[PDB]
Amino acid sequence: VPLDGGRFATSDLNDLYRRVINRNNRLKRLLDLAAPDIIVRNEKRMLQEA
Amino acid sequence: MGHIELASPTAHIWFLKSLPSRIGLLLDMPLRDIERVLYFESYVVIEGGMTNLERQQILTEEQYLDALEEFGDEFDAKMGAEAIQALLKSMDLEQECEQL
Amino acid sequence: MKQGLQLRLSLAMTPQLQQAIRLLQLSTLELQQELQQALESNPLLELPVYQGETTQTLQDYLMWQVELTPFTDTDRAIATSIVDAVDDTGYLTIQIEDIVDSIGDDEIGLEEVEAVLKRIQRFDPVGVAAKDLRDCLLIQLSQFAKETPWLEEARLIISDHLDLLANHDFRTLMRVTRLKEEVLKEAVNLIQSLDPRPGQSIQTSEPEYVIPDVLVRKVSGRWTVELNADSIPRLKINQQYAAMGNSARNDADGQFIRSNLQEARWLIKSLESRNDTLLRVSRCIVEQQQAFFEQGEEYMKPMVLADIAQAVEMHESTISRVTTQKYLHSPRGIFELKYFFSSHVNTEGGGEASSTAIRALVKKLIAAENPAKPLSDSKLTSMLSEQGIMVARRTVYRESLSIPPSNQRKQLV
Amino acid sequence: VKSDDVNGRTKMYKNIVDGNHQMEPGMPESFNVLLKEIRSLGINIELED
Amino acid sequence: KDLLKFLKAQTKTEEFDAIKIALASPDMIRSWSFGEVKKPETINYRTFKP
Amino acid sequence: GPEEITADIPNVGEAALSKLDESGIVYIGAEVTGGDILVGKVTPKGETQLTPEEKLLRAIFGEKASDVKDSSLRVPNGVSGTVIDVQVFTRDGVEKDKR
DNA sequence: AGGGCTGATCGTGCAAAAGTCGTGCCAGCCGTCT
DNA sequence: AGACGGCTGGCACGACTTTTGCAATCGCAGCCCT
Repeated sequence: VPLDGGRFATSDLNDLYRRVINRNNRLKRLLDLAAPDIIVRNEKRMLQEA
Repeated sequence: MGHIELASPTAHIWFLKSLPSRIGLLLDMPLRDIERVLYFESYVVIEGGMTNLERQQILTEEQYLDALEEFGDEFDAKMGAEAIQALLKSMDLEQECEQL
Repeated sequence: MKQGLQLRLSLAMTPQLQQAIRLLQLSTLELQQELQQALESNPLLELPVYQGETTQTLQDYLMWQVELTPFTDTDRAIATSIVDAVDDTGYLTIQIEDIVDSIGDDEIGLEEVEAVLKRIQRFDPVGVAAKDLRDCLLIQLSQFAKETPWLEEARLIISDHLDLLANHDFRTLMRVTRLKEEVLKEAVNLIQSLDPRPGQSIQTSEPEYVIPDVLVRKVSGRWTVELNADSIPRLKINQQYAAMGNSARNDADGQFIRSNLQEARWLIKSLESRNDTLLRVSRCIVEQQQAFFEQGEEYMKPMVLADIAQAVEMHESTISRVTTQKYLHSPRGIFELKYFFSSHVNTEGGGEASSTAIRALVKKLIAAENPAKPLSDSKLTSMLSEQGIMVARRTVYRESLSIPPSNQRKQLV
Repeated sequence: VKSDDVNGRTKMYKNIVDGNHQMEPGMPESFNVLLKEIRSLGINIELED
Repeated sequence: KDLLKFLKAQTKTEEFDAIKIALASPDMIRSWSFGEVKKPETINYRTFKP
Repeated sequence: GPEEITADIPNVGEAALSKLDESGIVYIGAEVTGGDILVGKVTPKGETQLTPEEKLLRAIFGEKASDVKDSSLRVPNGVSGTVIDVQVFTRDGVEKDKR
């Protein structure tokens, strides 16, 4: 549902999913090129919260 | 619908958040202890009756390491909710329900 | 004392700084965005408007028409297949033989496909599933009553003099079709008024999308372009983010995070380079302008990018692509920083620079160009000479301005 | 009829044109939507027969 | 496809009585969804494509 | 492409333009019923290639090439009347001022 | 018991070849006027 | 009625640009190869 024609301006859970997509990316980022044991220390908590 | 693998675990926020937390009883963990486990602070002894730390017991990181030194890998202790993931993966009703 | 090229003499960015500055050479909005996503490290680097109106766009109208039209299962399937591959203008993209092949039925034949295409053409708008060109024109003419005059000659022009009118060969049309001189013009006009590309009429809504990367504003008549400051990417370092990186206490991960902070500081230099260059050089470019656009496009000359870089005075004439892949918006609209650069079009008459000014002079000449043709290379070149630029027929641009030759521009009045 | 039916809306409009007077129940889209919302949250959505 | 049954294939409904409500398994999660998401991108401002 | 009030509506009925000005405005004192065009802008669209079909279309009819899409304003549906008075405000530096 | 060799770390230029633009301007052609 | 005109652009050559295409030596000393 774009507002002014240019920007979609999505809201809420998808927007939350946006941040979750970060975590979804971060999970992939945790999957490779990050130490999941060392990373999920503060990452997994924010992951559960989000 | 799409999906996501979610390498960092995410137990259902609905699951055990309610006052009648079924998980908090199946693991029998304290509600504050459960909150710490979700907050990745509990470091509770994950499992194993052979190790000195109980299969379901809040294990200090020093205590968990000491028990690991004592009995090899028998000491398992996770701070995050994966502790609860095991605590329910281990919480058994197979003929245990009749005993209860 | 004096100087000498030979003496005991006491540099150039390599690898890491190369990709860094490339982030400036790359566009910051998207080209740098992919790399920023590819980073995947340095964790210490941070009523309701809802409306769901489902427009049909006349495709659902066609579906309701076929469903409401009396049709069999095979007839409905053929009509749906005909309606499926329709171009925007309204002419069928594929052929009837392709439709028969996609049907994959031996019983499905060219005759049934033709009947279905005629029935579809027997629906709004004129010339549905045109496939062949001017089918909209032929359908409109057939729909037009015979009481209309010049209709016979109009149909003759549309059916087989389609190339004759396409070449605007009015003399040849009169000589071949044997239509009356200066009277076949009325028939040609009647053929012209037949809703060509009527199907394109249905398509009228396109989304708006313009990214102002330096939005100069002139509602007040003049304003700082702001370099689209909010949209400018900016990573954030956080102390708690450093603490969480320490939570990633792995020594190899720690070294990785440290080197990542190093490369991220380098990239910070790159983005600052892009922004400061496209800020200072852009202020220099807008210095020629006063109160937003001063004299429209007639305000600049062939721009020396090396000159702007030497104005930045650090990578002096060390050219790059940072202002490139970045566009400044102004009262007229969005114009690139590459467009902030310019090229030499004026050739004599104290002219050696700026293609936009000469093109604007040509545009003013087109406001008074020749009627039988776009302003002839004599006409346009003489207009440019009156501007003193003297672009010559070498710039006379006419074929480049989508303007064909002179005599082909002669047409019936 | 007076609800979110799309494919039933078209069928009913065609029938009203043809004078058939028939509506097809099927299953509401909002039903599958709520099922998804269940699947969207932490619970599988599965309906038995 | 015969182009007469594939079109007819889309429109179908079951009685669907005895609707049940039960828990979840990750294999079923994989089966129900069609793909897994990893990037936070939703829509672009360059060419307006998925 | 900028949408400008030029009253140049491609693939349009002539009677609609009967009330418009060269500016595209309607002269003060007109009558209005239905969805009568009110302020007619034309939003230019993406340019086309050589496009032999579109090339032939521009050769035969031309001047539109579907380049301008209807960005026009029209009278409301179920609201009719007589135009009492008008006004306009353009961003400074834009000097259309046709009507 | 003696050698080697190793790489932790070492970022805002500018130039190379190459093109591309400026600019004109020669060959052809058809509208014309012859 | 065949040659002018001016269009055209192809044909050609210099002048501004301009992306790219180049990462290392330090630092001991210890561990590994001899």
